[PDB]
Amino acid sequence: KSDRQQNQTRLWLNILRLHGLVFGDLNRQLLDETGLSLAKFDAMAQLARNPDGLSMGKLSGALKVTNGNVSGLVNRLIKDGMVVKASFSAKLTDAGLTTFKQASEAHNRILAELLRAVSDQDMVEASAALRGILESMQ
Amino acid sequence: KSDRQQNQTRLWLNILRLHGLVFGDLNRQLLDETGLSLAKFDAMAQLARNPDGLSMGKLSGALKVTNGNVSGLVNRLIKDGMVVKAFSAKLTDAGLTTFKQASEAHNRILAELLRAVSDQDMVEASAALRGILESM
Repeated sequence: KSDRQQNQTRLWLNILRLHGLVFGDLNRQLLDETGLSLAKFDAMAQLARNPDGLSMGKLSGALKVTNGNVSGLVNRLIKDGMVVKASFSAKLTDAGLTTFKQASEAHNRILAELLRAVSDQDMVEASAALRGILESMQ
Repeated sequence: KSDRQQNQTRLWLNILRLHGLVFGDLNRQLLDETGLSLAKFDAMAQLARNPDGLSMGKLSGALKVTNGNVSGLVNRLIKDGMVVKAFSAKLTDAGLTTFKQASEAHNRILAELLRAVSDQDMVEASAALRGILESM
């Protein structure tokens, strides 16, 4: 293995470690506090940003967590009374938007708590490097 | 709102985004070349490291791919003949031959996804990510 292959192995394993450590706890705590999944919270965030409504494809395209069988994810949200159901454009119910703001508060508190020992410098440097990686992947 | 809160959001969205960009394609391609998914490959890696096997709790705690179902995963690997019940699981001779071929494929496919990415960006991300992980 070259420096480069070793660099790549290491990087991806690190992303997977941080991703897993944050996701499992964020998800389990968001559920306990709010009864919302991270996958659910994620979908609602795209819709709260877009109050004119989003189609299944554009919603799917905007998700930060991959899938949820997107329509099956939307189906759970409709049954929960978060997304309106009277091709489909998805909008938060009035109560979905109230829940979203409370859940948004909870989400950022939980994340802050998970990262509470993490230094600003490490976060700024990880982020500037990951943005560089992303940019060059186009 | 605060600077620190923005940096945490920015970091987490970046992690999600790079994981999303890599995961789909690496999984899809690894499947077509080897018959293995990332989740399967990841479990076999932990087992590769521990030749006598691992309990379900230890395996679960060692998986780097976020799992909702370690028994179901192990069970699929047992139907494949990759893993045997040693409850606790063990890599087979076939599982170890497959895992070795499958690493080459995995590494080459990851290399292709990351083909435009500079060594410097990778070195600095990984150093910062280790800092973060140790802190936690």
